Amino acid sequence: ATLKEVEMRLKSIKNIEKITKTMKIVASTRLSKAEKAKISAKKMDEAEQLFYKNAETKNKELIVAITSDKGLCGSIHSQLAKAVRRHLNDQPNADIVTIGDKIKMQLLRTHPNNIKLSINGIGKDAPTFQESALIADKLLSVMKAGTYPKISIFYNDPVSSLSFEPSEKPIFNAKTIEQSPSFGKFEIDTDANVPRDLFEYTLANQMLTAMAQGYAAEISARRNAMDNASKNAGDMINRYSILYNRTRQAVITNELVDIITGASS
Amino acid sequence: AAVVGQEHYDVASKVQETLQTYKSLQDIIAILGMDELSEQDKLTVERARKIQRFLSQPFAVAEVFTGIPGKLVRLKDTVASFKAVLEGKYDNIPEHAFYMVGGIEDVVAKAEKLAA
Amino acid sequence: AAVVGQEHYDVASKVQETLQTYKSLQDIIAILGMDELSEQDKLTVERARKIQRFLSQPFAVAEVFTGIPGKLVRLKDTVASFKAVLEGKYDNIPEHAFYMVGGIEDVVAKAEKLAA
Amino acid sequence: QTLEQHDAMKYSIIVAATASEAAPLQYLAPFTAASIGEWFRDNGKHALIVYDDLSKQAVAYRQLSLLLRRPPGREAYPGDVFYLHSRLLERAAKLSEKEGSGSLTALPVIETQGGDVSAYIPTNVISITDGQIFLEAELFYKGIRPAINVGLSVSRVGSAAQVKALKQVAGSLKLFLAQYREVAAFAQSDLDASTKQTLVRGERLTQLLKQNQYSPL
Amino acid sequence: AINVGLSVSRVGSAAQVKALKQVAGSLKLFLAQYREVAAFAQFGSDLDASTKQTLVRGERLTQLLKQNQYSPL
Amino acid sequence: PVQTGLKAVDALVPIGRGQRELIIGDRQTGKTAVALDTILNQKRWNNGSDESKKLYCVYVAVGQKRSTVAQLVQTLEQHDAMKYSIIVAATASEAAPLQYLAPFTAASIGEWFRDNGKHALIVYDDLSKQAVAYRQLSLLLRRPPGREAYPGDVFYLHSRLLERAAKLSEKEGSGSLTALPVIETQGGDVSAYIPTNVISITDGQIFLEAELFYKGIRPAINVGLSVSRVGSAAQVKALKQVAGSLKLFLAQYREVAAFAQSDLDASTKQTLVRGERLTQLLKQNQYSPLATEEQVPLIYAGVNGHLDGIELSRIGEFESSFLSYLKSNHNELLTEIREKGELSKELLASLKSATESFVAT
Amino acid sequence: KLQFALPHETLYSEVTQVNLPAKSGRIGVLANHVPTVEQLLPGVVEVMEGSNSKKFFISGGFATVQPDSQLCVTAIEAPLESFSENIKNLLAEAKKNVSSSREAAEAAIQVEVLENLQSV
Amino acid sequence: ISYAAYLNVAAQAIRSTELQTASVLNRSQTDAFYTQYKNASEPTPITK
Repeated sequence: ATLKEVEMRLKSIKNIEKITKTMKIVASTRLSKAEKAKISAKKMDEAEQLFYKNAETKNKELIVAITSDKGLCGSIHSQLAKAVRRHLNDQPNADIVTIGDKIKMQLLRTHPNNIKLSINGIGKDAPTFQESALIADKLLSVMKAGTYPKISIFYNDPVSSLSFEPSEKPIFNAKTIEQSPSFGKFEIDTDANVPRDLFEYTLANQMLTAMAQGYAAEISARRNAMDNASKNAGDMINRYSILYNRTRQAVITNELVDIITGASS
Repeated sequence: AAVVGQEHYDVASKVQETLQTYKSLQDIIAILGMDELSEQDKLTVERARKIQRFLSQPFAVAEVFTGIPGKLVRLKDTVASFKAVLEGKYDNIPEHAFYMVGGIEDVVAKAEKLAA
Repeated sequence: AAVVGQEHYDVASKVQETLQTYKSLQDIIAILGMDELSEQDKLTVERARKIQRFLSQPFAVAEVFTGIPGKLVRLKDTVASFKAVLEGKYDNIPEHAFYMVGGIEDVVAKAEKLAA
Repeated sequence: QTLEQHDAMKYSIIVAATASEAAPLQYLAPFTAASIGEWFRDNGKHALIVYDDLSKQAVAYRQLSLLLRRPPGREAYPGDVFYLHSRLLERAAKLSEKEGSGSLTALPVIETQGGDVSAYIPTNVISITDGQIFLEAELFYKGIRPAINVGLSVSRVGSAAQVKALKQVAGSLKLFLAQYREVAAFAQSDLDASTKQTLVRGERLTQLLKQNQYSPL
Repeated sequence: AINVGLSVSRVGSAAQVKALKQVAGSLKLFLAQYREVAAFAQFGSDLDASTKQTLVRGERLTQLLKQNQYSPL
Repeated sequence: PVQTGLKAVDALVPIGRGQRELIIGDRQTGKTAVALDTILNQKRWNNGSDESKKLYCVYVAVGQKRSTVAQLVQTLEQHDAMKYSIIVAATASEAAPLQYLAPFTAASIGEWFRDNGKHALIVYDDLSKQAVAYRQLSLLLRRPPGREAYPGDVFYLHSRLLERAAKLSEKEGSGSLTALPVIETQGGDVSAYIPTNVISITDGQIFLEAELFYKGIRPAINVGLSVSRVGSAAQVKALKQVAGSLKLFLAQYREVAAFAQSDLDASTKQTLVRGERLTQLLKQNQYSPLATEEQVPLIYAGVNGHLDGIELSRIGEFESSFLSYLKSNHNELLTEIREKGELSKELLASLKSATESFVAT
Repeated sequence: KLQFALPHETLYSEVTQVNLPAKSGRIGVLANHVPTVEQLLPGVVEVMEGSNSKKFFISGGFATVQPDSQLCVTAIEAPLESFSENIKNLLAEAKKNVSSSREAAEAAIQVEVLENLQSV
Repeated sequence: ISYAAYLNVAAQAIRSTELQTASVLNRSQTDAFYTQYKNASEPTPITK
């Protein structure tokens, strides 16, 4: 009737709570590692950024964005989808590369024709150099990265281990390095293949950086979301428990009365 | 559709359906959120909240609770107000601009209040 | 375990376990997803699906449903074909080739038919 | 004693029908009290009566009703319980200028079972009365008095007691505090200054209500 | 109103038209699988091709099923 | 003490003499197996000649058919246990007076033994069926209604029967009537009027679980939701030392088994490994009793983590090998353990030494 | 100073002398040095602080002296004396296979790692 | 190819005495498989 339907549902809320507790704990384990990884990657990047500034690097765009293959990371997917959406108003034609299963869906609805290359995305472990290098290698052929003047990367910066701000950075192309002073305060040769190689190396290093930063925010975010869910399901377990009790009590009285009318007649 | 007119019936179908979607998702919205539910469905939920606030209509003998005098709105006028809103031609103003208002014109006029 | 013989008992217990892991995993698969399962777990899901469709046998008196006559399956033949799935030597066979089968001979016959 | 310390016992009547006392004494307890109140009422004088708690009267009558083989309703309460609650309440009434202008105010005080108000008794008193003074356990708990939600309270054709003073300053603070309920609904709404201004007002106001027990203003 | 989820005929069928059995042959399995897949579909979990196949097929049928008052045919 | 031959029951929620505690569980989940193991274990004292240690068991089949009981007798006969077991039967077919009077007739037989200074043990199966018979009687004599349509005065019936089950003074010969009621639940409802009465009256419960059964663990006794009010005051000293630890290890593992697999914290994963080997150890075949000398060595292996260093699959193997290994080398230590009833620092030194040689092979 | 970091671990520092092998031959840097941007090839890398010496084995990367003694080294996964025979035997096979099996470049890079290791 | 693909292969050879620590070993491997894409339209997926 009402009673069993309360009861079957009360077990649902109960089981959902347990699962969100479990999820938050596996997030914590992974999150430790992820952070470890992001520091070494960002650390390499900085030494590079020391070159780029001092060189005064300057100067279409490519968009890369980064998600897992798993949903329920809170609003990382759609804050990222959104901040991608803004940079389609500042380049109403830009070619979106979606690294991850989740971001891929959101953008593809908005324009199917901007979506040009997409991947299967990053797994249930921290981003890694091998992956980014190889995707970079494919990038050169399909998207013809070297003609473009800009390439651009989007991610989520894990500001705090309770917060996330979507942030971006600029991967410097092959054109830039060449015409920025590099004989003027740095010493290069015309018999160096260093610009066409330096472009590729920072395509992949910078992209590794970004990936790491987004992935860390994501794994931090799921912990936060799923914690708030444990509490939300709990508030609802307690509310269905009050109904469950009331409901059993009425059934007992209604059962009783049937006997009484019978005995009496 | 052959009694009260077809338009009326089409609107009425949509009003039950959009609202049935918002009822289905009630567990999932409270436990989780809206960026954890599908984008089409999220829209239906905002839209259904607009419909739900709209039911707020100032009344004559419930003037004390509404706090605003009575509103007589035609059936024919009513079909148009809900028809446009379902097509999201009046979702570009607050979901509280639909609270305690009579006709459609009034819905527009409260957003201009609210923005201030 | 002795009345129905030790082999039979051990095989039917394995089945009871694999399905029960499948049902515990249903919850995880709904929310978490199917790729956040261990490799031991993923394989149990897979054998449990094969087993689940290995309960399906048409009957003559259910020629008012499928229209395919009944089968007779000998007690020893059930014990041996379930066992083979569970031992991992007969996970080369798909789920649909355990759908709509008799005895063992049948299971082999259905592996060929789907391939062509 | 409490009344006699604060100098006020002599303008009040107390009626007692305890729980050790027999089932008809408790039953007849409200009907008799209201007879004294009507005598004050029909001299054109103003009066008040508090029937604390009519749900325990319903119980006292239940034993009698059950032995009289009269139908049971929800919670084993009389089928004929309804007639008692209406007959009693409508005595405490405002009268015309022909009848002396006599008052006798009613504020019938119900004892919920498990704080559920879908119970047979709670609904039966709401339906007779014009408005509610719903009290919540939680607002009492976190040190606020009065502990009344105006979100659950209403007043129909009983709403009047607002003169000019209480018209100017706010033309009902309750509607505004049902504006607070919205902002704080979805805050835990807007990040806009409008909701935050109401939020900031609503929070200050909730803090300001807090009072000390048996010290009125 | 019509619901086909809890609509059964214990004995089994034989009373329909021969032509209607063939055309609706696997309609029963599609709709029954769809419910389960549909429930999963709402959590917002990423779904594999086997699951999205069933979800794309099922949905279209359900829209066929739906009717308006007073259409005898 | 009293030894049931199941390791879990004797340590976590010990059994005593004139000590009654439930065996309340779900339908056909091997209720009878929890009980049957104990009668079969009482064969051990019976074989000797100290007749103040002899529990002369009574199984009381109330409103339980002759077919079911015929297995019950057959199984007793095979293990040579119809020369002290007594089976009072009021069957499904036999009328409501006989069923109403079946627990009262059985207890009374036990009183002769108890008064002469002896012990005896009564296993009631099941009070869910005793209630049903009283209902049939009440309703035809038009007695007052009560909860669930069973009579209101059922409580008084159960209470009179369960308060005679008691451990008497030395004056009354130093004897008791030990009891173990078996209560049949409708899927695990304990909030049900007839379970609820018995639960308050008796001191302790054992609650079997449907899930454990499906999971292929039989007995499906679930020992987290088992408590005994009086419990360990009746417990072998030997078993208290090597399984105090054992409560704390299994207790943590339940709560830490609400975390499920990807991979987890270094801490959490460890707890599951330890719990699980112990759980497979406490999975035992049914109708197989155990002596004190073979329960005590195994649990010490679990506690001291010489069993929880060895694969899950190999647990079942380990158990017999370790036992045989102890009988071949030093059956002196086992006999010493048994008859002292306790572990001394000299036996505890030795007991670790022995587990090590065995783990090596 | 030295900034030198790997994608698996961070291990970078005034670092007195650093010696690196580059597309420009071999380059050694002591304190301030002329700023060049040079691609590091597969390499045996030495870093010295005092007369204490540290030794790295390197897959390649990039080197850029910034003209203020700040030696930015950026390089991937490295160990040299703890990077040490069975790996040399395995690398020799890996060389063989890769020739027959971009694939031309893969085979060349593999030859450089066998050669860099045999020198140690 | 690419310079970063060239360097990437040398690194793979180097985690192959043979081995180092977990982060090295983890740092070469593909979790990503090349899904060919153009136009919306989606040509079959092959390993990166």
